[PDB]
Amino acid sequence: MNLQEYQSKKLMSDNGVKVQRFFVADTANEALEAAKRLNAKEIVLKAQILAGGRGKGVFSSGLKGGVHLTKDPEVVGQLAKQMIGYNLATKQTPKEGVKVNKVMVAEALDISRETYLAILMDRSCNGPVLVGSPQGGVDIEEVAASNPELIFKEQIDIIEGIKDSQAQRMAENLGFLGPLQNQAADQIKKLYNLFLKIDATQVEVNPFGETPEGQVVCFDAKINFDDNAEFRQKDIFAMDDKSENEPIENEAAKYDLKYIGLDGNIACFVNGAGLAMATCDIIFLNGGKPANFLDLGGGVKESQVYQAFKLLTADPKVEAILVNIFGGIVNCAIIANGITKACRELELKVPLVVRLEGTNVHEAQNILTNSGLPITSAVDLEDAAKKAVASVT
Amino acid sequence: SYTASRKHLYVDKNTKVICQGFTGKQGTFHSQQALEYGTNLVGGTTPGKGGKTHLGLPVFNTVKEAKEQTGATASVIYVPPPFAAAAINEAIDAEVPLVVCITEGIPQQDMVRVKHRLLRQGKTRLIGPNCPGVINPGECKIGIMPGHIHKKGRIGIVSRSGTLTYEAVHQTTQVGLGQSLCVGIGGDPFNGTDFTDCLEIFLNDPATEGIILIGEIGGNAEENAAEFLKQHNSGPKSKPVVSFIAGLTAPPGHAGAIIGAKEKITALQSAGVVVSMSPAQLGTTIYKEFEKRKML
Ligand SMILES: Nc1nc2c(ncn2[C@@H]2O[C@H](COP(=O)(O)OP(=O)(O)CP(=O)(O)O)[C@@H](O)[C@H]2O)c(=O)[nH]1
Ligand SMILES: [Mg+2]
Repeated sequence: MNLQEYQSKKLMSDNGVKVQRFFVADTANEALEAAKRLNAKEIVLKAQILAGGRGKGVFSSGLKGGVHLTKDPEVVGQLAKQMIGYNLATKQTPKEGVKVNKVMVAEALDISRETYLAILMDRSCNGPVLVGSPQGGVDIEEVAASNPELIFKEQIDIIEGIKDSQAQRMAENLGFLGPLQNQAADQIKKLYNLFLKIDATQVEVNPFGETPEGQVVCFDAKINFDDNAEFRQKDIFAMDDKSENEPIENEAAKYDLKYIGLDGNIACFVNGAGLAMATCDIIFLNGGKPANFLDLGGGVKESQVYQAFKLLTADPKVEAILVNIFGGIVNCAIIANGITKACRELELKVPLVVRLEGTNVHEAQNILTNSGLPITSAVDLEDAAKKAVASVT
Repeated sequence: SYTASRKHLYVDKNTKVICQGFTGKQGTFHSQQALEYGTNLVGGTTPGKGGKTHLGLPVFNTVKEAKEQTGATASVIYVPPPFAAAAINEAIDAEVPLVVCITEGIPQQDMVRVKHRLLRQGKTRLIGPNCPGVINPGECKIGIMPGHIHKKGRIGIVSRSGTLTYEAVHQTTQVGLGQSLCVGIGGDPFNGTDFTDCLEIFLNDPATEGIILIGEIGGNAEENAAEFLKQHNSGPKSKPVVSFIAGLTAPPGHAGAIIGAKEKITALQSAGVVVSMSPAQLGTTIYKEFEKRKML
């Protein structure tokens, strides 16, 4: 899970990390009301998108930058009108872009030096690792590829925690000299402690800046949170806007159903992300375009099989539903009655191709074939795919 | 080293299994399936229910208690995520040779700490978490995989995907090859067993003549598996390796990039792996590879 910048920034300040004073506005004229509310020597305008690369990204209006800097609150309302509502297409967004619904007006600070710092769990590094570079700001991946020697790594022992010798060494490799070395090392420690506290998979600060007054500040923050830790990060996961996701995605999540929309007409209902992708893969192989796949997860409950049909059919783009359940924890005959019951109780139009191979399949297929419902059973994955592309004629 | 515990991945009919989370909803169902399939399930554990009887088997409060009473050598975990990591630790403390954690949803931080200790010992071998388990067809089934689709055979299957593994299994049985050993390593980033761990066992198992590797987009696990096969599998006793990478048609911070299906397929092929582009042709591809090499 990912939060906006104005949400991560708050978490950082509450844990001793130095960040910029900020305000968020939903309109362009309100961004002017907030720019004046700062009482700032300068004001920074930052489009709020969960993707990175705002600096050199262009909007659908002509504005060449998701980030702008001005000294007069009157210019923010003009630039804010060129941000809110538009898609911001950057290096890491879809070519169509992402609609910008919020913008950040913050007490802008001067940046004497830009560095890159990141804390994340990395499989190869076997646990947390500090990743930093003195060549921070804007493109970090460019310098990471050109000059690998400018990337410094410090593997942190999850048990011992971050030691002083490690924070000092990283701070020195990032170029923090004089009294700023111990100040940066202290921010690195508080960042790592925050990284562990919020069950983050990645805390990325770019630029890990250095003001002329000698204050180490995190100017931009991108915190990625472990979805598995939501049960112990309730306050944080409540902050998830959910607005940047399709409404059906949020609706499927209500019933413990993960939805991934696609540009096709054959909806897919599968148990297992790996199988769902394989189902989509084999549909292309036979000329079809899957409209989406609704991953069911191991936990099957006859209530969500009823719902699953509801969400897929809610989208008019769905011209067919492919059910592929293989090796579930619940008996197939139980899923067979939930499918029929759902069909009977919902008046299904789109053709329905069902493949069941879990436990007690012989009875399940009989429940479907002898139901008098528009249900054609499938034997294997290839059969269901070929039968799904055929039903879209 | 922890690699010394690789051997414990190859369960057999003599493996005596206990179920952590025995009386739980999941543990009951899959424990019944394990007994009906012929697995030597000799009890389980649930805190506060030691002494009671469950599925005709004894219930214990702790894993070590169950181990000294039943001589168990393998353990399967269905404990919920908040306490599944501690359940793995309880088995490592008891020095259970093989631990299989089925539970999905364990915080990554918990598994980072678990794997930290796991790598510093060599007595316990962990499979998972968030995995379907391991099965020696006909001899031992530790996990959630449907048993009826398996049949003891000649193809060692390793899969990073869940239910997708069953497709490779069902196909290898229909083509008459069957499976020697099937291992699901799970879909979590921090786990006790990776591709190379299983490939090592396959390449040294006489019963395993062919290998199927099921993968998907994300990370570099498939890339690492390729490098492993390039050096150790290229030779006179090279065993045919087939693979399918899910998400070929799937659509697409900076720290992860600092330290992609197409790259995986090309990497596996460079090591000699025959990559089936269709998820339904894993059995036919390996079958014809056996035919090319006069292995049938
Ligand atoms: N003077 C000043 N400049 C700023 C301030 N905030 C951002 N900038 C400048 O604008 C740039 C915008 O970068 P930023 O939005 O943080 O990141 P990005 O362009 O999306 C690239 P990445 O995703 O890797 O962070 C900064 O690199 C810096 O040069 C500020 O408060 N004051
Ligand atoms: Mg940034």
